[PDB]
Amino acid sequence: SHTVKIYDTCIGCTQCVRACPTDVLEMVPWDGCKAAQVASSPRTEDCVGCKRCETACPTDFLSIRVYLGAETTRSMGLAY
Amino acid sequence: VQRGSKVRILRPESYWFQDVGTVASVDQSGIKYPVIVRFDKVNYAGINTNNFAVDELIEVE
Amino acid sequence: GADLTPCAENPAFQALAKNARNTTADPQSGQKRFERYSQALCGPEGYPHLIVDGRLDRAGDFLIPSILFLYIAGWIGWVGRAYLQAIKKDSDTEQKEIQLDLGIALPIIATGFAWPAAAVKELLSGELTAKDSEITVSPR
Amino acid sequence: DQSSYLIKFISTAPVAATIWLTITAGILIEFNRFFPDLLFHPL
Amino acid sequence: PPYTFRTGWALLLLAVNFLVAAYYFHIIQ
Amino acid sequence: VVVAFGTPEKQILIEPVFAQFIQAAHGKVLYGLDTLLSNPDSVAYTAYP
Amino acid sequence: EKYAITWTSPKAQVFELPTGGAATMHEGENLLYIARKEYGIALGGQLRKFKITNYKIYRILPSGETTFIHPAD
Ligand code: CLA
Ligand code: CLA
Ligand SMILES: CC1=C(/C=C/C(C)=C/C=C/C(C)=C/C=C/C=C(C)/C=C/C=C(C)/C=C/C2=C(C)CCCC2(C)C)C(C)(C)CCC1
Ligand SMILES: CC1=C(/C=C/C(C)=C/C=C/C(C)=C\C=C\C=C(C)\C=C\C=C(C)\C=C\C2=C(C)CCCC2(C)C)C(C)(C)CCC1
Ligand code: SF4
Ligand code: SF4
Repeated sequence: SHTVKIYDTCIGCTQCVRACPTDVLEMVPWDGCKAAQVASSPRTEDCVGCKRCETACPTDFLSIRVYLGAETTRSMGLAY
Repeated sequence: VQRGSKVRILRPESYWFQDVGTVASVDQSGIKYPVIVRFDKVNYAGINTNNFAVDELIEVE
Repeated sequence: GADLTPCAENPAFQALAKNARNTTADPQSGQKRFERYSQALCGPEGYPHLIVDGRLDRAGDFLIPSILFLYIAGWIGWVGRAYLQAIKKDSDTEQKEIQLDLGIALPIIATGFAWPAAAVKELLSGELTAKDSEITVSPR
Repeated sequence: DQSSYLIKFISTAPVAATIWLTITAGILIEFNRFFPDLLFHPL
Repeated sequence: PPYTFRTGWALLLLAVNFLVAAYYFHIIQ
Repeated sequence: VVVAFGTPEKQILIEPVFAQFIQAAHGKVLYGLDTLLSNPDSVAYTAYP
Repeated sequence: EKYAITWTSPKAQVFELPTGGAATMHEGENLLYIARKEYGIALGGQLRKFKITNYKIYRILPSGETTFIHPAD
C-alpha cells in the first residue's frame, strides 16, 4: 500500500481526518499541541493515494504526507 | 516575542523563508512551536498564518 | 558585401521605383519613400539591408532607434517601479494594484525624465537592489 | 458622491488599460498617416 | 570589496572583444 | 505584413556583418572586407617569421 | 459480496446509492452490499445530512468472515 507519514507540526485541526475518504486517519491524544491531539494513520492498507489529506492540512509545510508505494487492489480503487 | 513584533523566518521548508512576519500570539507550554505569526502575503494554500518555535525567529524591531 | 552597392545606383532599385504602391492616400506616398531609401544599401534583390554595426554613416538603422527606444523603455520600467515603491507604504496596497490610485500614479508619470539621473543615483546609494538575506529562496 | 464612482471606475485595470492603449495606438496611427515608411532615420 | 579577480578576467576577455573589432574596423592589420 | 501589402521594400533586413567578417577573415574575396588571409599583406596571411 | 454497511433509520426516505441511482431506505435497520469501503464512507457522509451517525461498515471475506472495521471502538 501507500505510506502516510505524520510529522509533529500539526495542531489537531481534524481537517485531514474529515477528508480521507477511506477513513485511514484518526485522532489520538497527544500532550504537545494546543488542541492536545495529533493525527494518526493506523490503517494505511486502506489508503488510496487520494491526497485529500494533504490538501486539507493547514500547516506550512504539510504535517501529513502520502508517499506513493506498491499498488495492491485496495489502493488501485478497483471494484472488480 | 510580543503581539506586534516583526520577526523573520529561518525554516527552509516554510513558504515565508527569509520574510518579515508579525507575531499575533505566543503560547506558554506546548506546542514546541508556540508562536503564531500572522504574515502579510499568502502561500499557495491561501493561508497567511503559521506556528514557529522560539529559536526559529529573528526579531527585527 | 554581399553586393551592398548603394540603392541610387541599382538597376533593381530603380525598377522597383517604377511600379510604386502608395502607402497612404497621399498620391505620391509611392514616390516619397524611394528617394528617401536611396542612401541605404540595396543588395542584388533591390531591398535596403540595414547595418547594425555602429558605423556612423549607417547610424540611422540601429544607432538612432536604440537611444530612442531605451529612453522610452527604461521610462516605463521606472514609472512602474516607482509607483510600486509608493503603494507598499499604504493601508491596503492590493486595491491600489488593480484599481489605480490616480492621485499617486500621475505624479510618478511626470517625474520620470530624470530616470537616468535617478537610476544611477539609486545604483550608487545601494538602494536599487535588495539584500540576499531578505529575499525568499527555494531550498537547494 | 456619484461622480467619485466614475473616477474610481475609470481607474480600474481593464478600463485604464483600454484608454491608455487607445491613446498609445492612436499616436502611432496618426504619426504614420503623415510621416509614413520610416524604415530608418534619414540622418 | 573591489573585486580584483573577477574584474581582472572580465577586462582580459573584453580586451579580446576589442582586439577582434580592431581587425574588423581596420585599426590593426 | 510588409510583403503582403505589396510594398516589400519596407522589410527590416540585416546583413550578418559579424559572420560576414569571419568568412572574409578566413579568405573569401567575395565580400571585400580585405582582412586576415584575404588581405595578402597581412601578418596572418604570410606567417611572417 | 464484501463490506456490508448497516444503519438504523428513524423513518423511510429516498437517498442516493453510491453505485449510481436512487433507492429508498426502510425504517429501522438497513443493509447494503457495496463493492468497496470508499462507497461506504461516501454513503456515510450522505447519511450525515439525514442526521444519522449510526453506520457500521463490515468486511465480508469470501470464506464467510465478517470483520467490523468502522468504528474501532
Ligand atoms: C512595473 C513593471 C515592471 C518592471 C520594471 C519589470 C522589471 C523586470 N522584469 Mg518584469 N514583468 C512585469 C512588469 C515589470 N517587470 C509584468 C507585468 C510581467 C507579466 C507579463 C512581467 C514578466 C516578466 C518576465 C516573464 C520576466 C521579467 C523580467 C524582468 C527583468 C528584466 C526586464 C525584462 O525582461 O522585462 C520583461 C518585460 C516583460 C516580460 C513585459 C513587460 C510587462 C508590461 C508590458 C510592462 C509593465 C508596465 C506597468 C504595467 C505599468 C504600470 C504603471 C503604474 C504607474 C500603473 C526586470 C527585473 C525577466 C527577468 O527575470 O530577467 C532577469 C523575465 O524573465 N518580468
Ligand atoms: C541575447 C541576444 C542575442 C543572441 C543570443 C544572439 C546570437 C547570435 N547572433 Mg546576434 N544580435 C543581437 C542579439 C543576440 N544575438 C543584437 C541585439 C544585435 C543587434 C541588432 C545582433 C546582431 C547580430 C549580427 C549583425 C550578427 C549576429 C550573429 C549572431 C550569431 C553569432 C554570434 C554573434 O555574433 O553574437 C553577436 C552578439 C552580439 C552582437 C551581442 C550579444 C548580446 C548582447 C549583449 C545583448 C544586448 C544588446 C543590446 C540590447 C544592444 C544595445 C544597443 C546599443 C546601440 C545601445 C548568434 C546566433 C551573427 C550571425 O548572423 O551569424 C550568422 C551576425 O553576423 N548578431
Ligand atoms: C465594455 C467594457 C470593456 C470593453 C471594451 C473593449 C474591449 C474595447 C475595445 C476597444 C478597441 C479594441 C479599440 C480600438 C481602437 C482603435 C483605434 C485606436 C483606431 C484608431 C484609428 C485612427 C486614428 C484612424 C485614423 C484615420 C482616419 C480617421 C481617416 C483615414 C486615415 C486614418 C486611418 C489614419 C472594458 C474591458 C474596458 C471594461 C468593461 C466595459
Ligand atoms: C554597442 C553596440 C553593440 C554591442 C552591445 C553590447 C554587446 C552590449 C553589452 C552590454 C551588456 C553586457 C550589458 C549588461 C547589462 C547588465 C546589467 C546588470 C544591467 C543592469 C540593469 C538593471 C539593473 C536594470 C534596471 C532598470 C532600469 C535601468 C530601467 C527600468 C527599471 C529597471 C529596474 C529594470 C551591438 C553590436 C549589439 C550593436 C551595435 C552597437
Ligand atoms: S496533519 Fe494536518 S489535519 Fe492532521 S492534525 Fe496535523 S494539521 Fe491537522
Ligand atoms: S491516501 Fe491521503 S486522501 Fe487517501 S485516505 Fe489516506 S490521507 Fe486520505
